[PDB]
Order: sequence, then structure tokens, then C-alpha cells
Amino acid sequence: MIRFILIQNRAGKTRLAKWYMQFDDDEKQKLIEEVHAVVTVRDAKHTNFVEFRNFKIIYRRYAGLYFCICVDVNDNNLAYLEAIHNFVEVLNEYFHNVCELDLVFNFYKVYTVVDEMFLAGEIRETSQTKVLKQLLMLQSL
Amino acid sequence: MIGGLFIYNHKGEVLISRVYRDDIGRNAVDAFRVNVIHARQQVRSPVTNIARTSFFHVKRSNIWLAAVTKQNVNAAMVFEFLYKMCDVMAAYFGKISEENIKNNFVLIYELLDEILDFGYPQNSETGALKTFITQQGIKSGWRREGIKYRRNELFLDVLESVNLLMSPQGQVLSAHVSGRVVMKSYLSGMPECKFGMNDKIVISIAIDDCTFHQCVRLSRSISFIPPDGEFELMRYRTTKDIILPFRVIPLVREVGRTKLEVKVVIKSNFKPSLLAQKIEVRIPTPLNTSGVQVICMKGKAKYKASENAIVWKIKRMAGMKESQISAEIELLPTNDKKKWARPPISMNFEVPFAPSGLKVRYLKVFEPKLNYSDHDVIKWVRYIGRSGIYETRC
Amino acid sequence: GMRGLAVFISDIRNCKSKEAEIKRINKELANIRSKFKGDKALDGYSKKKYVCKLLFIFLLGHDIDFGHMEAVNLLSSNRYTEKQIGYLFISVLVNSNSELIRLINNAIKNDLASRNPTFMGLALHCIANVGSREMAEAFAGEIPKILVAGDTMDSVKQSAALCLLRLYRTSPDLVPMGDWTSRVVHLLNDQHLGVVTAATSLITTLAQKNPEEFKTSVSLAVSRLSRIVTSASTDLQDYTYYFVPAPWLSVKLLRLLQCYPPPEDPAVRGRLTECLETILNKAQEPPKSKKVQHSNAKNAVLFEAISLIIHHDSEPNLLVRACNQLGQFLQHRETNLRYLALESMCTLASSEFSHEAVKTHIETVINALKTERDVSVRQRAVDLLYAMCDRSNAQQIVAEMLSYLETADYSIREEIVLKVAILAEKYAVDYTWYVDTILNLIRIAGDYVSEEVWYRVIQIVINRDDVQGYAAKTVFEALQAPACHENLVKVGGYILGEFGNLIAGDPRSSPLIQFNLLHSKFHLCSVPTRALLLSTYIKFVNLFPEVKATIQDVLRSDSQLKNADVELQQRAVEYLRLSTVASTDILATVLEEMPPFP
Amino acid sequence: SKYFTTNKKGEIFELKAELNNEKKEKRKEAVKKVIAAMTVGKDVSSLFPDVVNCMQTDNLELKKLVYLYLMNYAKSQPDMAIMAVNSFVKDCEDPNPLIRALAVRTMGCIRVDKITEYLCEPLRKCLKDEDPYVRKTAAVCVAKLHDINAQMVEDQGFLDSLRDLIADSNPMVVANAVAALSEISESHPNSNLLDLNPQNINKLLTALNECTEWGQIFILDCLSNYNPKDDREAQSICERVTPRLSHANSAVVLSAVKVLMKFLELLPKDSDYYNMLLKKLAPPLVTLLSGEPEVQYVALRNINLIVQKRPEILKQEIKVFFVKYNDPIYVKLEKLDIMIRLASQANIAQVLAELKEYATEVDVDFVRKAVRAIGRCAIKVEQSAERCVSTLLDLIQTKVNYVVQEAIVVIRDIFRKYPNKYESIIATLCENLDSLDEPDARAAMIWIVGEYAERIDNADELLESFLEGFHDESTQVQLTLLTAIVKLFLKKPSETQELVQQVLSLATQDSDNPDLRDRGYIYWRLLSTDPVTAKEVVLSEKPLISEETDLIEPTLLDELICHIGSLASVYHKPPNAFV
Repeated sequence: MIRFILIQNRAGKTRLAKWYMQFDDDEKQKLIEEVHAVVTVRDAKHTNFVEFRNFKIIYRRYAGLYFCICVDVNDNNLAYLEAIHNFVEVLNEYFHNVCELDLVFNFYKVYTVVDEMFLAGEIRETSQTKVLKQLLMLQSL
Repeated sequence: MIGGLFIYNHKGEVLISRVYRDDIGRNAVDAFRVNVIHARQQVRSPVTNIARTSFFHVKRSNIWLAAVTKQNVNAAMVFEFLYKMCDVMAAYFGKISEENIKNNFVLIYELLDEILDFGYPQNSETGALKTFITQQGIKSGWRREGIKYRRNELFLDVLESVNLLMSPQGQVLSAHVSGRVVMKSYLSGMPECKFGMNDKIVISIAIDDCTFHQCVRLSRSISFIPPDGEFELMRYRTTKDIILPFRVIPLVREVGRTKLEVKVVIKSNFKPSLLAQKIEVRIPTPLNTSGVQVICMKGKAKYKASENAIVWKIKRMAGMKESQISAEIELLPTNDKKKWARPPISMNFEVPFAPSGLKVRYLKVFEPKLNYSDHDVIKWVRYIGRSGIYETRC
Repeated sequence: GMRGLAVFISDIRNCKSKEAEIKRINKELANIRSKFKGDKALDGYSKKKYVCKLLFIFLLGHDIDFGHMEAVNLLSSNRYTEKQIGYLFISVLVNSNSELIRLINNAIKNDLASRNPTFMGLALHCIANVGSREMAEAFAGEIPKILVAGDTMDSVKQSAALCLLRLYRTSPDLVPMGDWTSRVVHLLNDQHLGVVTAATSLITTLAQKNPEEFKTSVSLAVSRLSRIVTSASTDLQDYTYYFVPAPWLSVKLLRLLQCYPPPEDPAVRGRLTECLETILNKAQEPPKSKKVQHSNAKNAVLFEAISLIIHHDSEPNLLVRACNQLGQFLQHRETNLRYLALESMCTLASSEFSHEAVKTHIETVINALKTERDVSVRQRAVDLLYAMCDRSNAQQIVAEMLSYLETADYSIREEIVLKVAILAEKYAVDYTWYVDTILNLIRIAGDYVSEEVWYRVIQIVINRDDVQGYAAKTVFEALQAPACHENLVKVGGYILGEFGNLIAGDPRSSPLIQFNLLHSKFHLCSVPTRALLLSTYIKFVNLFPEVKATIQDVLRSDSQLKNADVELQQRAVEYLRLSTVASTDILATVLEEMPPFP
Repeated sequence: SKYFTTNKKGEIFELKAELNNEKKEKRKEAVKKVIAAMTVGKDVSSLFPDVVNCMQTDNLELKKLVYLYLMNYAKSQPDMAIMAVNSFVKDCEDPNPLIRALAVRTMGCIRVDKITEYLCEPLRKCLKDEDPYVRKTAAVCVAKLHDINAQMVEDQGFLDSLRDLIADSNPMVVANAVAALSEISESHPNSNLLDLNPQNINKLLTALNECTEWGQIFILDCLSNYNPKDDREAQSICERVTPRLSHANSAVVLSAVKVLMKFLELLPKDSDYYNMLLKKLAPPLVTLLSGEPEVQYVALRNINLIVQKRPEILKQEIKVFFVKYNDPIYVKLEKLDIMIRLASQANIAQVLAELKEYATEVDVDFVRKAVRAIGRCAIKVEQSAERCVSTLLDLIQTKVNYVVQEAIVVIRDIFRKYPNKYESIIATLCENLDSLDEPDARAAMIWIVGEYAERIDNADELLESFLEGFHDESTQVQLTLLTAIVKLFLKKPSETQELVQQVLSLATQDSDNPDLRDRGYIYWRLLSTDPVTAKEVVLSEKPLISEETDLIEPTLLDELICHIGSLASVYHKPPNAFV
């Protein structure tokens, strides 16, 4: 399953954090710092599948942004990497060439999208067309 | 003459840098961040040489200042310049803190470019820099009276527990140490104790913690009055620069679906003059295990069907050694499915040192009314490191 | 429509110091709490804006200790946006007021009672994200009825299935196994693929512990998998991700099939084998697009199929084809594919039907290790090499590791030398090969060899070697380098002292040259090495009467007699008095044939 | 691809637009933000030309912050900054020569092969200026230019200009050029450092009293290389250098000490000046030790060599080198070493009164080193061995573990130095036999039991207690157990036949150690061959040992004294060791 989803910048400021397991604020901050430290050191030649405590992290870089999903050791890697890319594509389509400021100024809509695709630590919906239609219908209200 | 200057935070991330000679690359920065800031057993010294490069370091609060050179520089020059520059910065914006560095990056860069030219500390009186710099800094009840003892005594015990989860290839997935200091003092009167200790302690997921007694006073040094009998002075949890006493290497070979071979090698990563005692290694075995043939040249090994594990007991072991246990397991083919999910190998030990690297520097006991001092008091100090959850994935 | 918050982000970003940020946030918090605590009635839109601002303040990092009352009141509103804001705030920040928790439970019950799909979706998302004990005890009996009702919308069905998943994971004792299982199983035939995905996830988790109730889903799973893999480019266009039909659903279905024994029905097994063969055949085809995402999407399903094939382990042809495909993946640009293929072959290494197939890729594995830049790929390749090492290829694998040692990184050297020692001890057929391998290992990486290995090599050289001349010549050749170090010096001193007579015939290994080389090594090592070398010297005195005098002046030097160490002084004194006193025939009695190890 | 890379509504476009404004009020903030982003590692290359366009301004701050970014980029991306010299060259004719000096420094900070065309010409025109600071900066960047590998045909002219710059009325400038010449002389050709002794030395000694704090250091460092030729001239130089007790903590004082000790050659007692100079050299060294801990550490490292070369200077000043409780450990160890160095037969009664004190504190490292120092005292002074042994027995009786182990290890060495003098002590040691956990302490105890075997009637039982757990022990304790048991056999035969057979069986057969087996056979082949020769071979008289540990190579010591102030005297290694 999925433990948490993070969208971060290079400077370390967390742009989005979704948690699917119980944690405290200090523990959450420590985990965020550890994830940032682990992801930043690695270069582009390295793999995207990095062990982290007793889980693993599937991460992708988009310019100055880092998208991270923390999953169990026995879970599939390529499927969740493509889930990351699908999520990024839908974010780009919905925000009309999304940028970092778009995520900053519309955190609640991003939370709605993340709930639409990921729920209870699993993949909920995969189609871009249906997700976009639902989001447009909600925005029409 | 000064190769370059670096300013680091407590966590080990470089706050600022300024390199004056190209003969010093980022390898030097990494070497300082590893061998000095994150040293484990390195002997402390202000001037350290590594890879034919000399580093002079000065600590101010939780900030590190390093002057880097590759030549035979005048040693007193570097330290006098560091003191003068620290005094100048303190005069410009008061106390030296990481937040102040973040706010006055620009002024720091201007000062470094101004007072230090190519490594040559030109005339840099604080009064005369006002003309040359056009910027302005941004400033910002527990012990009864009437206690008597025939003799003065005290015991200190630093009790620590180390917890480790390690990957099969040797990557340290997680590690943290929980410790406490226990003081048992038979002292006559109302003594005052100054406790001095080194920098290994800063003042679910394990996070750094430090909690003192009610009698502790902070102003480095810790001043207190010991209550009679035994009491817990301070407790703490640390996560950085842990010293791991042991390293376990498992090698598991699955011969088809009927046999199995497990070879475990344990190594002792501490000094040869220290001795760990009561070592026990728990090696799991699959549920459908008909029997096991185990051979080891150190300690004794036995199989437990009720617990379904191999217990390997070593009475004691010295530092910088190695040991190996090899077991051949025969499996009855009941079900050709439900692969044996390997649980981690467990370790228990006791080491006569603090794995977190803590070391007590001094303890001065002064009595105002009576006449005795720390020379009269008899002092014992014991370190007891122990294993908590010590697991290596197999 | 919130200009104040929009300018709030800009104003807080414009702060030039931490004090400014703290002052601004404290002022805004004071304003918000004063407005809530005021007696003036304010509209619900202001409530929404201020709750959003508080949520932003919390996400900034600082704490919030109030505002729950307004957020909980927002749930009863009939405007969707206010309800979403309230539910988001409640999910992010949890309060311990029991009456407040009960009021939230009642409001969520009222929303569930409604027939609006969106409100039901919001309520289910709140339950799944919070997942507290109170929510479980309130809605465990209610959620499955919502899931199995035939008039519910598809989105509500997906959300309800995942909610039941979350409650089962967090509260397993509070969810009984009822009669709703048949509907859950039948959900796999729904035309909406998202419903199938949610049902597959829930069924996988439940059957991980209760196989009998859901064992009937295998036929539906294999039929849907066949329909997915045999579909054309104009079919299932809604769920087709970069020319790949339904990657995630197929992956989930294969994961579901992985937790069950092989199907009992022969028709089901035939269909499954057909599906796996079709997937592998489609994988061998050239890519249909240059985009990497198509490659990743296809490879995910491919690796899931391979894992299922390994798990079942009943089709030799499938295993051979999987081995061929995995071996093909080693010659690929992407590092991820190489890593995953190495893991998969290491899994295959423990299978009876594919030992030869995995062995065939030995040259490819060695080349990948030799040309590898990533450390993790190197480690997995080394583990694979150790895993597939057998009697026939033991020599090749050991030679490959020894050849790698010269240019190896220091971090991996300990693991490499340990594995090399284990393999050499295990597969030792010819004593000459074992002795040569151990001596080469020492000469290369003695800084990482233990103290048992070079006890064993000397024990074997003594007991039954018939290679004593071979043992001595290799050591004599190896000791001539300036980089010689501790373990090599020790074993070389012992071997030379014991068997210099066997190679003293050659003009390149005369006794004087041997002694000169050893004494050149002498003054650079620690005290146990020096004691061993002194025993070697007294051996030389008895073996070579021509060099005795030259040796004696070495002992008599002030560096030995007055040495600070006790052991060196005792050895020097004893040996000097042994050579000088008695006679030459007496000395040969103390230094006899060295009876062999027990 | 280009995901999140768009620059239509991003902060990069906003920053680029903000840099094109003509208002300095927002321009200063934009430049500060750019500098901060560059510090945080952001890529601001696309904004580089705009910052270049910011350089064409009249305000002082804006240019200063722009040159700060240029200096930042000079080390980061030299190629980008190389092409900007066309604006730097046209800045040496304006008023306010501090701008000219800043431009010269920044231009010298760039390392480009073709930059010489834009660098060689201005320098020859900047040494002749009204403002001496321009000449100072030029002298500084001369060394930076010399760092670049080039033929430098005009090096003769550069050195002539630097030499002519010394004879200048105005103080930190000349004590910057002397440092530049000292740096150049570090790579000294066969003909370098022309000895214009009279005028240059007179000018240096005249400007020495007027230079800045670092000026005295540079001048003294340069002068230390000089070799005098006249006894009267040497006396004059020493008399001129002695008043250096300046407010500078060490560097000035240490350099003055270096110069005086290198310039130390004269008649022994023909003139009452050698004694006066030796007396004057003590107060500055003594007052050096009151500085910050790092400077204390450097001063102690230098005082070690000073005491080594000539102990007469610090003969009676041992009271200063006592250890304070709050000092850092790296200063405590040096203080202990110096204390042991100065321990003469007169002050032992007080030095030993302190070392014992240091053995009753908490710091374990210092406790072990203090016990070792108690041991070192008894080998350096033969009239205090009884007192040192009494102190060690008291420290054994205090019943602390780490004190007892080190005390036994040290008593072994004291016994080896003075045989057949402390036989009665042995019994008191044995009672403290159950608290030996180190292998050094166990080895020392077994060795002591092996010796004096006739003075102990209980040695047999003591060694039988050791033999039971023969394995699971270090190799050195096994070796010393073999030697001790064999020695015991040769003194008490006909009653220990069980011991030797047992220990030789344990070493020969049970132990797989090669050299241990060799020694087992070597001993076995003596006892069974002839008991006459074996007694002479094993129990032969062992020659005594001198205290050779506390000594240094005279040539190395002379070189270090030649290099007192530098890092050569801190590592105590030759300068060629680190390069």
C-alpha cells in the first residue's frame, strides 16, 4: 500500500503532504526532512527506487519539484512510477500548464484531486478523461 | 595564505562558503563534513590534516567555522584571524546564530571579501571598516538539611540502549540510542556540583530528546545539588553518529525447494581492548522445518521448535574479531507454496562503553560550609551500553 | 473567489525575516479568533474563508488550537464548497472533544442518508482518511449496505469498497464476514473498470486472510485478464494509458491471482497460461512508441506476469521464456529495468526448472557487473553470482570476483572477499587451486581477510600440499612489491621460513636475497609480525648455515635486545642464546620437521 | 520533457522583469534575492545578462552588490564571467579609487589564459597612484597572477616594482609587499631573494614599530629566513626584536621567539647578554598560556620544542603547566607532556603530588594518561622510584578498575627497569588479581608472576587458575602464559610436570595459531633435549632499557626550531611531509 505522498521543492519547502498512516507532527517533520535529504543527494543517473527506513520510495523529478510516494517493500515499482506520472499529467491538464504557484494557491483543489485518485492507500481511479470530467463537474457547481 | 573559509550549521549542512584558491575543491568540503563534523572516534584537535589539507576549526554556539589551507601557514595567524573576525561579526550584529547568518548573508559576503584578500589578513580594525562597508547589519526543596556521612562517595552510571535495523547489504536503515545518567551520591551537607560533558548531546520515529531533573541549572556546564540516594539526572535520545558495536552478515542459499543453507558472520567493530559479554543471536527458520544440522566454532548453537529458531550463545568476545555459524536445513515438502518470508536476525549483547559516543569530562564538588572538596570525594564512573531492538534483515 | 487569502500568500512570501512572519501570523490569528468570539453574526462565506486561512496557517508549520466549532458547523450547509472545506479541515486536524466527535458522526450519517452521490463521496472520503475507532463503530454495519445497493453510483461504489478496505485494515475485529461477499465477488463483472479495480484491491486484502470465501473469483479474474490482454486499439479507450490496455487493473489482477494456489479447473488454468503466453509474446514485440511511459507501463504488467509465473512454478516453458526475457533486460539503457531484472533472476535462482536457464546468463551478469556504475546494481549482480555458483562454474565465478577486486571500490571489497573465501572453502576440489586462490586473495585485499582464513591455508599447506614449492614460489614473487602489508607479510614470513630450502636452488631466490627482502619488510610492521619474522630468522639460521653470521648481527642490534615490548626482547634473547650456545647439531634438534596439524 | 519548466507565470519571469527596472530601491532588493537564490544553489544563468545591465549605474551600493555576484560566479562559472572583462577594463580612470581597487581585485580573481591582455596593462599603471590602497591591492594580486602558469617575461619588472615599493613612507602597504615577496620566494630559483642587507633591514626594523598587527608577523616571518654575519649585528637585531611583547596573543610573540632562538649564537659567558636574553624569553612564553584554548594548544606545541632544544629557559616555571579542571582535553594532554618534560630531581615531590591528584578524577582518558605519567617519572628520575611505587600501590588500593589496570601495566615497566629491588610488593599485587579485564593488565600480571618465581610459593595455583580458560583469550596472553610457565618449570622442577605438559598440549594441539604452535615446539624441543642448556637459554640475563621514548631526532628538532611558528611545529613533522 501507500504510506505517504509528498510534493517538494529543491530548497526543502514541502508543497504537498498526504498521510495514510498514523504519525505525530514531530515525526512527520522528521520523515519529511529525511525524505528530502535522501532524494536530494541522488543524481539523475541513479534509480528512482530508494529504500527508506523499512519502506521504499518511488520518486520523480520535474524541474525543481520532487514527487515522492512511499510504499511497502513488496509492492510494484513501475506501476506506482506510472501512477506518479499520470497524477502529474492530470494536474497539468487541470491547472492549464501547472506551476509551483498553482499548487501553492490552490492546495484544497490539489487535495481534492489526490483524494480522487488515491484513497485509503490504494489506487482509486486511473482514467484521465473520467477524472477530468468529474473535476469539471465539481467546479461547475 | 588562507585557502578558504566555511561556515557550517550543527546538523552538518554548509551555511556559507568562500573559497580563495582553486586548489581546494568540493572534495575538501565533503572531507570536512565527514571526518571532523561527523567524526565518531577521531581525537579532537583544532588543527587536523587529511589528504594533505589542513583544517582549523572554531566552534561558536552551534556554528562551525573552518579555515582551509594546503600550505605551511602560520598556525597562530589562522586562529587570531578567526577570533578577530568573530569579534567583528559579534560587534556588527550581536550573538552569532544560524538565523542571523541567514539574514545577513550579504554582510557576511561583504566582510569576507573585505578583510581577507587572497588569504592575506590586511588591516581590519573594527572602527576602520565603517568607511569600507556601506551596509548595516540586522540585529535581533529537594534535599533536607542536616545530612552526615562517615565518608564521601558518588557513583555515575551512563546507561544506554542502541536500536538498529539494517539491510542485508549493510545499509543502515535506522538507528537510535536511548540513554540516561544515574547518580548515586552519599555526600555530607549541601554540596554544589558542576557537571561538564562533551558535545554528543544537543539541548514510531525516534527524534532527539534531552530532559533534565528538577534540580539542574543551566547558564558547557550543569550546576546542581544532588538529592540523597539514587536519582536520575538526565535522559536523552540521540540519532546521529551512533557507534554500532556489531555487524551481522547473513548468506542464505535456497537449494531448490527441499534444502536450505544459512551462513551468518558476525564482526565486532570496537577497540581490541574492550570486551562484549552475553551475546545471543537468534536466527529464524521456516515453519516446515524437519531438522537442522548446525556447526559453529564459537559459542554454542541449538534449535528450538517451539520458538522455531536457532539460538547462538557466545559468552564473550573481544573487539576487531569475527565469527561464523553455518547451518544446513532439511525441509519436508508438505506444501509447494507459501514461500518462507524471512524475518530479521536478532542480536543481544552488552558493551562496556556508551554507543552514542557520550563521555563525561568532569564533575567538581564544592562545599561552602564544610571543608571537603572534589579531592576528598571518591568517584566511580561506569558506562553500560546494551542492545534494544538489534535487527539485521536476512 | 478569496482575494484576501490570495494576497495573504503574497504578503507572507514578501516577509524578509522570521520576526515579520511570526508577527503577521500572530496578528492574523488574533483577528480570526476575535471575529469568531465576537457577538456580530457573520455569513457562512466568511466562515469558509477563515477556515481555509486557518488550514493554510497550519500547513505553513505553526499549530492551531481552535476553530473546530465553525468547521464542524460547516458540514450542515447545503453548498458543496463549504462542505468540502469543512471535511478537509476535519480530516487534516483531529479533535478529542467527544461531543464534537459524536456531532461529526451524526453529520456524516445524515450525509450518507442523502441520495446525492457527491455528498456520499465526501463522507466516505472523510471516513477513509480519518478512520478513527468511533467512525468504525458507527459505520461498520452501514458501509457494506451502501456498497452492495444496486442503485448506487459507480464512484460511490469505488469509494465504499476502499472505505471498507481501510476499516478492515485498522479495525479487523469490528468487521464481520457477512453475506455481502457474493456481491463483492460479482462486482468484478461491472462494465466500469474503476469498480473492478476497487473490488480487486478489497478482495486481495480480504483473501490474504480468508481464502475460502473469495476463492470463486479466480475464473472472473482470468476472464477479465484475457479480455484486457486480447483487446484491440479501439477497445477500452477510456482506460488505455499510452497504447497499453489497463496497466494497473491487470497488475492488480495478477497480484490477486498470486495469493491463491493454482486453479483447480483445467479450463481456467488453460486460459491463464494462454494469457501469460500472450503477454510474453506481446512483450517480445518492438515498441510501438518512443515515449518511455509506454515502455514502463508494459514492463509493469510484464514483471507482474513473471512474478506470478515464478510463484506458481509449474510451467517449464514459461520459466524458460521468463529467463530469456530477463536476460534480455540486462542489455538495456534504463537502470530501473536492469535492477528489476536482477531481482527477478535472483528470485528464479531458487527454482528447480530454471537453473540452466539462469546459468546461461553468467557472461551477461559478469559483463553488467564489470561495466556497472550504480552501486545497487553491482550489489545485486554480486548476490546473483553467489546464488548461481555451482561446481562447474565455481572456478569461473571465483576468477571473475578476484579480477574485479583489483578495480573494486573499497565499500564492496569486504563483501566480495568474504564471499570469495566462502566459495573457495566450499568448492575446493584441487588443493593447488584453493591455495592459489587464498594466496591471491590475501595479496590483493589482506586488509579485509580474517585470521581464520590464513590459519586454514597454512594448515592445508602443511598437512597435504605437495605444492610446498608452489606455495613458496608464489609467496616469494608476491612479497617483492612495495605495497605488501600485514597479513601477506605474516603468511609470507611463515611460508618462507618453513620452506625456503625448496626454492633456494634458483638463482633468483638465494637465501641472502630472501633474508634481505624479509628484513626490508621487517622494520615497517607491528610487533606480532616482527615476532613471527624473528621465528622465521631462527628458522633460516638452521636451514642456511651460509647466512648465519649475517643473521646474528641482526639480533644483536640494540633494536632487539633493548626493545620496549617484552615478547620481542624475549624472542631475540632466546634465539641469540640458542644460536650462540650449544652447537650446530643441537640447533637442528629444536627446529625439526614441524609435525603437521591435527 | 519540459514539465513544470514553463516560464510564463513563474517566479523566474518575475525576477527577470524586476531586474530591468530603473529604480534602485527595488533593484537592491532584486539583487539581494538573486544573491540569496544563487547561495541556495538555484540556476540564475538566464538572469546573468540583466545583472550585467545592472552594472551600468552610478550608485555605490548597486555596483558593490553586482560585483559580489560577479565574484560568486567567478569561482562557480569562470567562462561566463570571462567575457565581462570588457566592462571591467574601463573602470580604472574614475575617481574614488576604492572602486578601482575592487575592480582590480575582481579581475585578478578570474583565471583565464587570455585575460592577461586585459590584466597585464592596468597593473603597471596602478602602482603609481596617490592612494596607497591601490598599490596594496596590486601587491596582493601580483601573487595571484604569479599563480597562473605562464612564462611571465615581465617578472623581472614585477619584482623590481615590488622591491621599489618597500621604500615607501606609507605602513600596512609595505607590510603587504614584504608578505608578497615572502610568498614568491617560496618557489625560489637558484638566484632569488637578493640580500640588500643594510638598507632593507634598516627600513624593515624602522617600519616594524609602526606596522599593523599582521605587519609585524609578516616582517618577522620574512626576517627569520635571513642569516646574520656579524656578532654585533646579531646583538643589535636581537635587541631590536625583544620589545615584541605586543597585544597580539601569539603570532607576534611566537614569531619573535622564533627569530630570537634562530638568531642565538654568541660567546657563552664572555658578555652578560646571553643570560639576559634567556631570562627575558620566559615571561612571554609563560603569559602565552592564558589565551583561548586553540592558541594555548599551539603555544604548548611550540613550548615542547623550545624545552627540547634548550631546557634552561623554562627550568623553574613548572608551576604554570599544571592542569585546570575545565581545560579542553587536547590542552590537558600537552600540559601533562610538558610537566613530565621538566620534571627534575628537585620538584618531583610536588609534581608527584599533582599526578596522583589527577588519578582521582572522572575523565578516564586523562586518568590513564596520568598513571602512565606517574610511571614515566620514575624512569626519568632514579631518586624517586620508591615514591612512585608507593603512589602506584596507593592507586591500586583505591580499588578503581581502570586505575588498577594501568597501575599494574606501569609497575611491570618499573620492575623491568629496576630488577631485584621490589620483590616484597608482589603479594600486595596478587590480592588485586580478580579485576583484570584488559589483556595488557593480564599479560603484565602473568609476566610478573613468571619472574621472581622463587619469591612466590603460590605461583603454581595462580597459573593453574589461568590455564582453565586458555582459549577465548588474546594471543599475547597465551604467549606470555607459555613463557611464564616454562620459566616457572626451570626454577621449580619435579613438582610442576603437570603444568608444562598441560600448557604445551594446549598450545601445540588445541591451538591452531601457526606461530604459537611454532613456539610450543621450540619450547618442547628444549625441555626434552637437555635441561642444562635450556636453563641458560631461557633464563639468561636480560639487558636493561633506557628511556628512549621521550627523545627526538636532532636534525628534525633543529628544523622545527627553524620553523617554530608554522604548522611544521604543530604536527612535529617535516614540511615536505604534507604538500
